[PDB]
Amino acid sequence: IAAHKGVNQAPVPLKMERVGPHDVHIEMTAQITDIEIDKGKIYKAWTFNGQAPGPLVVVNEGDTIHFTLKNMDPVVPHSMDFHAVHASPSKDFIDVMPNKSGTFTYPANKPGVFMYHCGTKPVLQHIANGMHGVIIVKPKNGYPTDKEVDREYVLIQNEWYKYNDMNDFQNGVPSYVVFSSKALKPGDPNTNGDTFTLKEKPLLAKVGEKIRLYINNVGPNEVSSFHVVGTVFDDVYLDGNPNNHLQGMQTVMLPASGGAVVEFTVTRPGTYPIVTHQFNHAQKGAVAMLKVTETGED
Amino acid sequence: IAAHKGVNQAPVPLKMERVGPHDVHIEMTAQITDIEIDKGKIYKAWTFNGQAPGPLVVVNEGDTIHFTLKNMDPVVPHSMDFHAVHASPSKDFIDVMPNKSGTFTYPANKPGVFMYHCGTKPVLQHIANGMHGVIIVKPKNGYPTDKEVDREYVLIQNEWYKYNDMNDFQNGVPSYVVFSSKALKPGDPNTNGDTFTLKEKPLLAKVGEKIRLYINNVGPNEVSSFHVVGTVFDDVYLDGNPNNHLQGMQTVMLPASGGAVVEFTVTRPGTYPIVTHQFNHAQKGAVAMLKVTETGED
Amino acid sequence: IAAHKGVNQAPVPLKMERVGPHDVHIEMTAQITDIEIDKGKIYKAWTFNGQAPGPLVVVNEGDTIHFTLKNMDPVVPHSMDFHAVHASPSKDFIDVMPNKSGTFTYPANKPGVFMYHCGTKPVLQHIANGMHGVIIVKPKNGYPTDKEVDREYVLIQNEWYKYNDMNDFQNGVPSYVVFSSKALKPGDPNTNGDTFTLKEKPLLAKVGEKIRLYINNVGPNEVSSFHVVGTVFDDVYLDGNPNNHLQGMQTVMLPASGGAVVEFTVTRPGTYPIVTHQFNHAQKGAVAMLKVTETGED
Ligand SMILES: [Cl-]
Ligand SMILES: [Cl-]
Ligand SMILES: [Cl-]
Ligand SMILES: [Cu+2]
Ligand SMILES: [Cu+2]
Ligand SMILES: [Cu+2]
Ligand SMILES: [Cu+2]
Ligand SMILES: [Cu+2]
Ligand SMILES: [Cu+2]
Ligand SMILES: [Cu+2]
Ligand SMILES: [Cu+2]
Ligand SMILES: [Cu+2]
Ligand code: NA
Ligand code: NA
Ligand code: NA
Repeated sequence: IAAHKGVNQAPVPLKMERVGPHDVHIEMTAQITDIEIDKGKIYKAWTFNGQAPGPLVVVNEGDTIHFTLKNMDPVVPHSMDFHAVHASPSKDFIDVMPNKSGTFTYPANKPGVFMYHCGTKPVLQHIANGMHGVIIVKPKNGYPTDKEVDREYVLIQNEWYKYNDMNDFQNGVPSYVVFSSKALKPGDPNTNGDTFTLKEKPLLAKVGEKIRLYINNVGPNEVSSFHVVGTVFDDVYLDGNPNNHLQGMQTVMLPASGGAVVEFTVTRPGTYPIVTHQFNHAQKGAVAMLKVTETGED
Repeated sequence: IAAHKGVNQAPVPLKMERVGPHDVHIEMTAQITDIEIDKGKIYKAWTFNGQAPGPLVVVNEGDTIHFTLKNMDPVVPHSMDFHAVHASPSKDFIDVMPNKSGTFTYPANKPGVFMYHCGTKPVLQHIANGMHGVIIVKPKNGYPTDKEVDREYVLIQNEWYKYNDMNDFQNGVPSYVVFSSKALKPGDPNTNGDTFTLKEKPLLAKVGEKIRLYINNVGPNEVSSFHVVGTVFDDVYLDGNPNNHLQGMQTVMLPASGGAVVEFTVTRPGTYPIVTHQFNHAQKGAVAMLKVTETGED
Repeated sequence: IAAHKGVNQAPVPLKMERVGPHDVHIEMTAQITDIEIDKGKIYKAWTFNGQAPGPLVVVNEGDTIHFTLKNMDPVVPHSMDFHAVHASPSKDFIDVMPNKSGTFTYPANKPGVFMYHCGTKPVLQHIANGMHGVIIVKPKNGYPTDKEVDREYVLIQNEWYKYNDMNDFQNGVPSYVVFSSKALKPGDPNTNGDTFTLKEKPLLAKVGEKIRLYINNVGPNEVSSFHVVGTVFDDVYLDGNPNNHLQGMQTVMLPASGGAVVEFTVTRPGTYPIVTHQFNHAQKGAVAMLKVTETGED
């Protein structure tokens, strides 16, 4: 895209503020930002806020979201589709033109770990170029295992293809499959979908802890066989809905856009790989690391 | 196949009649019928009854099916395998030769949304060429959410490959991935697996309704990440068995041949896309539309 | 690998012995062994014990495994990762050098049907070349349907690619997808992942029996749509954990490394194919047979 040549829009922080007991404002951007998805490999991503996947959104069950998208892309329209919400797609997930903003309001009625993504046609193109992310909706009544959890992180799986190549997006294997982690609490890492950061800077935990991961496989195209090496998931809540409760799973199958809350115990010090067990994808980047120490700091 | 050149056997209605409180007769054909799977693209499909996927079959839990296949294909044997039934495959799912009929009897003991398909070797060839469909077995005791459902439809996902090309069937990506809808009640649409009909003639619903979809991904080869844009599944019954009850799923993973009953509420007027969230497949056709109006008519 | 030319190390029996009420010794090898994966097609597999998938391991919930790997590979290190266990991957799943042994101890706290595999980088290479298998951990309190089961077998699905070809492993479709069966009781077959043995020597059962299969799809790369033709799964326990209990499934989606206990009734004499319903994979080998006779012997 000629108007994207040389464009690298600096990341912009997500803006969120609660405006009522059940109402939250969220403002994101759509912007074009260079991301190093593998060493030496820059992808001029189509993004929300200069991150791919985009910034984490967390709201409470029953919050209505008053969402503004500021489209900084000089030429391509963009939009926002939150899987969390009940909305009219043709009214509420509509395009915002370059250099314009749009505001849309819709409720997040359901707890869980939801994909969000750009909804502009061709949706595959917008997702594959980077416009994906997660919104977590916290259950009003929690999860039954909340009191057992010592630490928690968010992980997202996505693929990267040949740059803005619709044929490859439709018909080709992913060039990279990657994890990223998005911060829930101050000091948590906040990374983009790349093949290396969560290997070189593992997530941290302490021996004996029960870890919760909020996970989503945003695709665009692949399913995920999510597995933590050296442990078993004590409890899994499919899509993060507390009712969808499995126990003792070695691996959690996630459809494209599928989410889960998974919990597991790390019993010994060491480094625990986190993979999709579709090992072609793991080999192409989709291995993160959890470093478990006696203290929980590196 | 030389004997299929120029062959386009007009669709024949499914014939079904109840012959006892727990016994039903079904007669289908196997026939060769041109189907427009994408605009300008005719596939000379191997079909049941001139539809691909084939006609919907609905029976009650505990019905024994006395099934007749009339093979109108001039040269290729065909057969029928219902995933609903308990049967001896080597006695009851056997081939019916060209211009012959065969009758087989077997019980549908289990509620759900089952694939049916031709079972003639190579099965991949018979399925990929179009010989797939759904049989719904209605649970004797219903689903616990039956009283909440306002409207219901059947959707089927399938792929199309290069024409009768076993190498492509085995080793190639699908050229198209498509939805079709099969009528449950008079006035429901009844369509074939194509890239456009359910976009141009969306399924219809009314604002505020809870919609049930009986869905099956017949493949032949892909899994499906089934998602309705703008809503969340309130309730999901995997394979349509009432016991396999999930709640609040954004997306339902369906194996190849996998079924589900999914229910969701449409809260606002508009058009709601229905996708597999494996967006390569969506881009290659697998987007249907649900048009939600204040009245429920177009 | 030059040092593997001409190498065909004869299979070595798994060695296991109970050493305490909750402690078991297991000794395996890593070895290079020619396996006929399709007729006329020898794969010089990287294996545990000269089998691919490797030998079945069965332990009880709560057993600690004192595992020794004797690496007979003349040049490549190998390791063992049991999905059943809680272990430090970087201490307990570490490499054993050629002509050395290593012993590692870890508990199997969780019931189910777990993948095991070599964990040596690149893991994809070690798995794809054959270093995969299943460990079953028997639940202390059984499964609620135990008393209904008449007969049981273990089946494993795996893929085979072009020989030791990392590009193909990462980016190519599988050349073969196969089932094997591993013996639970004397007289059960014990086979390797190939396209033909379980067609030519079907598993055996008797009319009217309820069959349990312990299944795992070890991949490396594909998911599995596991289906038995002519029946429906009465009960399914995902990953073999008794809590993850589905009923009346036609087909069970297994992620890569995913396991299940599935149970079904065979009501009539005949031969019942067992497939992954991703029919490209079935066509490329992944069809096993269950021969059901009035007596249960051939
Ligand atoms: Cl692993
Ligand atoms: Cl979508
Ligand atoms: Cl089948
Ligand atoms: Cu507001
Ligand atoms: Cu966009
Ligand atoms: Cu593993
Ligand atoms: Cu009759
Ligand atoms: Cu046929
Ligand atoms: Cu979506
Ligand atoms: Cu010992
Ligand atoms: Cu190895
Ligand atoms: Cu089938
Ligand atoms: Na591992
Ligand atoms: Na969408
Ligand atoms: Na079949």
